[PDB]
Amino acid sequence: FVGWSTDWSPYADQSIKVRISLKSALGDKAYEWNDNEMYLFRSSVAYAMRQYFLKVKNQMILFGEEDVRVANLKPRISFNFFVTAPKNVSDIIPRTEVEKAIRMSRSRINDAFRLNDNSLEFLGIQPTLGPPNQPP
Amino acid sequence: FVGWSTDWSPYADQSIKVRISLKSALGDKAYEWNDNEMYLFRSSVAYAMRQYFLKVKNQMILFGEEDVRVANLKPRISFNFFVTAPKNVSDIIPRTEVEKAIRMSRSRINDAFRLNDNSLEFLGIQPTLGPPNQPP
Amino acid sequence: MNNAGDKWSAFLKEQSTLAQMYPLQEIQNLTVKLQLQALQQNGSSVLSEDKSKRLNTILNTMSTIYSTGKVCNPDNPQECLLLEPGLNEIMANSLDYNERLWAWESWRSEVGKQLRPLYEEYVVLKNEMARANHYEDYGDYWRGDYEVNGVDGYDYSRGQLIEDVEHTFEEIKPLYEHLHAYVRAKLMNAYPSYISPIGCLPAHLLGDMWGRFWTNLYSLTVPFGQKPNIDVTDAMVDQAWDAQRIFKEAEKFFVSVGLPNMTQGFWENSMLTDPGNVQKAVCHPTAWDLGKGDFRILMCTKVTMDDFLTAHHEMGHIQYDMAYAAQPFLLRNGANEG
Ligand SMILES: *[C@@H]1O[C@H](CO)[C@@H](O[C@@H]2O[C@H](CO)[C@@H](O[C@@H]3O[C@H](CO[C@H]4O[C@H](CO[C@H]5O[C@H](CO)[C@@H](O)[C@H](O)[C@@H]5O)[C@@H](O)[C@H](O[C@H]5O[C@H](CO)[C@@H](O)[C@H](O)[C@@H]5O)[C@@H]4O)[C@@H](O)[C@H](O[C@H]4O[C@H](CO)[C@@H](O)[C@H](O)[C@@H]4O)[C@@H]3O)[C@H](O)[C@H]2NC(C)=O)[C@H](O)[C@H]1NC(C)=O
Ligand SMILES: *[C@@H]1O[C@H](CO)[C@@H](O[C@@H]2O[C@H](CO)[C@@H](O[C@@H]3O[C@H](CO[C@H]4O[C@H](CO[C@H]5O[C@H](CO)[C@@H](O)[C@H](O)[C@@H]5O)[C@@H](O)[C@H](O[C@H]5O[C@H](CO)[C@@H](O)[C@H](O)[C@@H]5O)[C@@H]4O)[C@@H](O)[C@H](O[C@H]4O[C@H](CO)[C@@H](O)[C@H](O)[C@@H]4O)[C@@H]3O)[C@H](O)[C@H]2NC(C)=O)[C@H](O)[C@H]1NC(C)=O
Ligand SMILES: *[C@@H]1O[C@H](CO)[C@@H](O[C@@H]2O[C@H](CO)[C@@H](O)[C@H](O)[C@H]2NC(C)=O)[C@H](O)[C@H]1NC(C)=O
Ligand SMILES: *[C@@H]1O[C@H](CO)[C@@H](O)[C@H](O)[C@H]1NC(C)=O
Ligand SMILES: *[C@@H]1O[C@H](CO)[C@@H](O)[C@H](O)[C@H]1NC(C)=O
Ligand SMILES: *[C@H]1O[C@H](CO)[C@@H](O)[C@H](O)[C@H]1NC(C)=O
Ligand SMILES: *[C@H]1O[C@H](CO)[C@@H](O)[C@H](O)[C@H]1NC(C)=O
Repeated sequence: FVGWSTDWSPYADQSIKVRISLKSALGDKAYEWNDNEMYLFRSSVAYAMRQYFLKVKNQMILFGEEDVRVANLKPRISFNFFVTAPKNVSDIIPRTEVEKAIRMSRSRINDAFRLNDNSLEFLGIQPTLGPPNQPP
Repeated sequence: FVGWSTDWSPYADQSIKVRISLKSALGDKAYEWNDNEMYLFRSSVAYAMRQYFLKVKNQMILFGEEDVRVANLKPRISFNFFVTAPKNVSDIIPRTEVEKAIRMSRSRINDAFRLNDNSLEFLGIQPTLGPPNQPP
Repeated sequence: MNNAGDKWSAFLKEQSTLAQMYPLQEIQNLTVKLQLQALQQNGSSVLSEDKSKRLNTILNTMSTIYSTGKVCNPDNPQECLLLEPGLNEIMANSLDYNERLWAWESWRSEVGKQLRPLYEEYVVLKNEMARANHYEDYGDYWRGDYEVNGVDGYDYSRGQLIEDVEHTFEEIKPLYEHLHAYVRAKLMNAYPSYISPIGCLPAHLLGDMWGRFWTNLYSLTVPFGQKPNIDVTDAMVDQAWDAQRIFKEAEKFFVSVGLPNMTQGFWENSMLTDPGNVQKAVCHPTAWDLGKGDFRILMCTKVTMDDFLTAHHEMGHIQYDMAYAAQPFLLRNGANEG
């Protein structure tokens, strides 16, 4: 293949793609996705990372809203984010740990935006519906 | 009165007191209020301030989690916070504007922590129940 | 003066290097040991060349930042107010809460912010030097001025100073609380709705820039303002008191208690009066002990009661300097810095 694509990078494997459907889960009375909503989303992701690193690895890492880098924002509200080290951009948290962190605190992220597991798709993290307990 | 109290300050009028009751609104399955929860709360407050300054005064101000200063944390989960200028501590947003911002986006703050207007009391901002519409 | 000071400093440093040949572990003479301690302190010579240069650079930078600190209105950056003129007048004369607050905050945001990183580096370097001189911290090096060892009953440890100061301040506190309460009550009437009767005093309402002195607050806290204070300046003017006889009166006061007279050359070499505009000289009242029985006073003395008291103060300094003239040059100083 002759040429190159300006979208592939050696660290692009670590990106996690988020797709948000505001007007399907809420219908009317649905807020618009401006920069403040992106700030809140990055804060929620950083909070989830903090919770995972505190409750599993027993490490206190001060993540922030600037450590969740977001790209490829589109009107569907579907972007790619990756979480780096607190003050060291060259270090990227591996995607497995980020997926575990999202799984641990997905309910809180869902509640922060009033979305339920179908309008907030992380495209690689699939929810579990729950076993259907049987009568005696 | 002879002596002085180490808790009064000329800027103490601008503080807003928050009282949180986790184990009454949730009973069981209630998370603990560690530092990550405080980080999320400050992020939510900064988001509310951004929304108010964008949708009312038409000013784009980059608030952050460091611009919501919190003091007097106690096991009841009742503290005092005030919001300052984005990168200028000497400037304090007047309490009236902060109250308006909280009123505008109180539902989002309530949803972020799964609390409903009774377990998250801002002690000065009272909610409105809603008019009871009458039959014909 | 720069050449003379450099020569003196070089001589002191080389003599300090030479003094290391006699350790204190074998000196049995108290006076000789004290002179050895005075001439043996390495000081800043114990650090490396890079560290010493960095320390001098940051010290000079902080001094220049403090000296050149100016508050400028953003509307017109050309016009600025310095610390010594105007800004002190604003803090010591204005009765406007907002104006004093602006002056205070501007001074502490235009100078302090520029000094914070330099001060962090200064703290680290001073700690390094003190540890290199067998001191736990630089504060211990400062407290060492009151250290006494090897003198029975009179020994004093560097850690004893902190406890003594805290114990003394605990006894001072009852008086300071009442003074603070009275000052707060009196200030409630001059800055209403800003001074809480239950809380503390805002920092910018203490008559001075930093609150170090409450003297300028006197006009707002005088107990009985209808009774004038004791002033004798006009009495001096009526009796034609020049800046030559007040020093004679102070000398008579000193001799009345048995202290010796003044030296013959003191009056001739002194500058008890301002030299006018022809000769440029400083005006801070200072006492100079040049040595070999040469004691002088420099003062742009006016005709004022405060000038009389300052002349008495400088004559006290002069008498103290004269008292220990027979002592070795290394011992020609007070018992401590106070
Ligand atoms: C911000 O985050 C970034 C991350 O993005 C971070 O950058 C990293 O910093 C660490 C710490 O300095 C770096 O780790 C160093 O790497 C040096 C590079 O030399 C080595 O490079 C190869 C590394 O492979 C390792 O892992 C593989 C798989 O496990 C293993 O097989 C390797 O053996 C090695 O352990 C390695 O291939 C390479 O090979 C040399 O030797 C082989 C023979 O073994 C020879 O055949 C090769 O030709 C070559 O000569 C080499 O080993 C490395 O020098 C350095 O090691 C020194 O220090 C450690 C202690 O720290 C000693 O144990 C060791 O003996 C050496 O003295 C260390 O391993 C990492 O590479 C950075 N990554 C990037 C992308 O930059 C920043 O530091 C962060 N910044 C802040 C401020 O936090
Ligand atoms: C970070 O945030 C902090 C906030 O905490 C911010 O600090 C503020 O910065 C602004 C801008 O520089 C400051 O505003 C300046 O204030 C200067 C102070 O002098 C005035 O102080 C009193 C202010 O009262 C004002 O408001 C009242 C009520 O509306 C009004 O009555 C007053 O007239 C005045 O408008 C004032 O009382 C005082 O009075 C003087 O004059 C009276 C006669 O009128 C006399 O009787 C008094 O004795 C006294 O001499 C004085 O007016 C002020 O100098 C300055 O004004 C200059 O610039 C403006 C343009 O900017 C011109 O219009 C004006 O003519 C002057 O040239 C300006 O008003 C504010 O005080 C700061 N507050 C604090 C707490 O520090 C920082 O800047 C922020 N930092 C960053 C990086 O963003
Ligand atoms: C410590 O040394 C000093 C200095 O020698 C002694 O003080 C006197 O100093 C003069 C002038 O230098 C000498 O002429 C005397 O011989 C010194 N001794 C006396 C007794 O006058 C001081 O005495 C010495 N201290 C002790 C304890 O011997
Ligand atoms: C001063 O420095 C020298 C070496 O530079 C060292 O031997 C000595 O112990 C230090 N202290 C004194 C008091 O001389
Ligand atoms: C002391 O000095 C004053 C003036 O300086 C002089 O009048 C007086 O005579 C002197 N004392 C003696 C004993 O001469
Ligand atoms: C689905 O299963 C996971 C574990 O596999 C569990 O944590 C999650 O709560 C389940 N979802 C339910 C019960 O709704
Ligand atoms: C209560 O009234 C306010 C306006 O006064 C309104 O915004 C709010 O939604 C009301 N609460 C309801 C309808 O539950």
